[PDB]
Amino acid sequence: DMYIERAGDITWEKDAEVTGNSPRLDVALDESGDFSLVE
Amino acid sequence: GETTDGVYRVMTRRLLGSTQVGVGVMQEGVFHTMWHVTKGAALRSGEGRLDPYWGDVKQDLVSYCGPWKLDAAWDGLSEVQLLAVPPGERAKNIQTLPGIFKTKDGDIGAVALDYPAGTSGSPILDKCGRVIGLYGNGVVIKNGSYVSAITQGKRE
Ligand SMILES: CN(C)Cc1cc(CNc2cc(Cl)cc(C(=O)NC(C)(C)CO)c2)ccc1O
Repeated sequence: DMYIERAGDITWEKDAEVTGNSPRLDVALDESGDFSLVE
Repeated sequence: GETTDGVYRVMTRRLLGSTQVGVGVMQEGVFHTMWHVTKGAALRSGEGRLDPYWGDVKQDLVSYCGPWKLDAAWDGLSEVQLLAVPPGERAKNIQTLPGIFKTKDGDIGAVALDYPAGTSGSPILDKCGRVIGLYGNGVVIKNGSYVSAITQGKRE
């Protein structure tokens, strides 16, 4: 039996940690909502 | 119970201790999360109950108490922020330039940040603070790195 707990406001924070790359990936989406890497 | 706008944890007592199975967004009195977080189950908020209203397994989305309300879209250019809510850790804005999922039905923005499954449903924000989608449906590639679609629903 699941319950929710408030974690924060939804705001853009000026000077947040900046990280991660931006890959362009070929993918498929199946009926079950599963994404798969084509290449 | 709590109907305030904001980002929430979704918790269960069905596993060891209190476990975080994911995250979602309360906006205009509707709760927004990923289908694979709740599998469409009812949610407690205080002695408040939230009942499912809309959902689709293929989109991996679900709304509670009302129709899907989040309608903003990635512009395809600008940096975004993942408002990560990791299990047992404070909400933390992470800023990134999305990549792309190329699909036979068109292209979707993708966020390449490595958080554990319980972060599923954390919101992705534009610079006006609007939610452009939820993080937690995607692919694991190469070394075990995660890339999530920017998953957005449709407002009527
Ligand atoms: C239609 N289904 C496919 C939806 C679906 C989604 C999940 C969640 N998947 C997930 C989410 C996140 Cl935010 C992270 C990770 C992960 O593996 N991260 C690391 C860093 C690689 C290791 O911790 C996985 C689960 C079962 C499901 O059916």
